[PDB]
Amino acid sequence: SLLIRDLNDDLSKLRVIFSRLMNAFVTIQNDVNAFIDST
Amino acid sequence: DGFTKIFETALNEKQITNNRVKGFISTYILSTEVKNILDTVFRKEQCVLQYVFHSRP
Amino acid sequence: MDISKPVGSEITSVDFGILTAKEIRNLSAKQITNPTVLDNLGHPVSGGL
Amino acid sequence: SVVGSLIFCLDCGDLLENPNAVLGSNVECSQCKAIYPKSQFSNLKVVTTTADDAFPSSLRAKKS
Amino acid sequence: RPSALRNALGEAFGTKKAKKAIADLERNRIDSDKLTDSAIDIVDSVRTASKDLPTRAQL
Amino acid sequence: NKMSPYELVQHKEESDEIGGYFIVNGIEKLIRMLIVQRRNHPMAIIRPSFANRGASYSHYGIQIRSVRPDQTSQTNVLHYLNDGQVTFRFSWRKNEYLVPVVMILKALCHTSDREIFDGIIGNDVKDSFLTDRLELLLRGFKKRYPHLQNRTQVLQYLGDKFRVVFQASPDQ
Ligand SMILES: [Zn+2]
Repeated sequence: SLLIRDLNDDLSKLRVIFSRLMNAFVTIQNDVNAFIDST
Repeated sequence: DGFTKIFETALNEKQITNNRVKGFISTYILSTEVKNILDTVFRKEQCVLQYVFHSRP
Repeated sequence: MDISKPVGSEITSVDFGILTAKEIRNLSAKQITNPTVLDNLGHPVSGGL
Repeated sequence: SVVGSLIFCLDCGDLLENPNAVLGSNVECSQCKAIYPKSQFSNLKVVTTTADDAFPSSLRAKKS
Repeated sequence: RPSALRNALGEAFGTKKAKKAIADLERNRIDSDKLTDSAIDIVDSVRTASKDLPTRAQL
Repeated sequence: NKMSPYELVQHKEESDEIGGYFIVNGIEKLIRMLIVQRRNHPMAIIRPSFANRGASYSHYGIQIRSVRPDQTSQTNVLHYLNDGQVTFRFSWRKNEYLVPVVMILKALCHTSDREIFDGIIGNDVKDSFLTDRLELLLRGFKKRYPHLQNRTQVLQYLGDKFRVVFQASPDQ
């Protein structure tokens, strides 16, 4: 969370930096699920 | 995909013969795209759903 | 369970629900956002896990 | 030379493919210019036999 | 050196050659300069107001 | 090695201390024995789990548990493709590597002639299960690359795949 929490600092207080959020959103997705269900 | 990021597939040319004609009237689908869609269809069409997710009056 | 302690009520039933952002206001006492749970030195960190 | 339903040769010592999937009257070895068939291919006569082994009955138990 | 990880597919296993049908369908497209991707970066990030929520302040 | 059993009594032992077990961290432990099938013997096995994997192979198969002369083995089964070809299977890290058979039949020494066929039985050609079944696997290889005739060239396919799967050198 706190890796992707602190990226809106790097777009709104104004490329590969956009891949810091999307290819980590697949792990933001993979955060909550393996907490509940790790199939 | 199985509980991780339902996403999008494209259309053939027979779909987009029905967007060019209605003018007078693969990607991801990320987790911040399905939030606006359920804003409507759970409060627009509440009246079918007020009891079908209920087992009581 | 002892006879010297009574109980003046019971339980009748069950009810379900699903987690909404409205019921996060009064459900707790403090946020949890800091990653690790306790550092060196032996103390559990406050505002911590 | 010929065995079964298929033709080998003498110069190249080996076979060629299906003579009708490639040009009839015009065949040679598959790897060397050693044209032994002179367009007199074969008489393709193979005869096989299912040996009546997995045909169960009450009237094949009598022959046993 | 790294672009021969697609060279692990030809004479391979049966029922796990279709397990990487997920990991090719699910992975991504071009990931930079999609000609729409350059402007939707100020769509997602502007939703949240979470510039700095560090562990810096107090403990 | 050759200590007299009287001398074992001087060495804080048993009169007939058997030997054949480890002590590691205080107590005694033993590497157990374990069951395996035949070194160097073609064993037919029949189970439909051998048709479970591919496009319904068969229940058929004969195998070898071939052994190195330092006794660390591998596995070389066959599999009966119901089409009329026949394919290998290897094993590796955790990774099975099947392959057709002629491309590493006709890879050892220079046999591109009747000696491919003449090995199958020579003085009994008259069997009719033979020629209608060996000339569909041999046609199951000329489908793949007809420009492939000597063992220089037959190996060359391995250099597309087997360069970085056995971790070779880039100068090789
Ligand atoms: Zn020839």
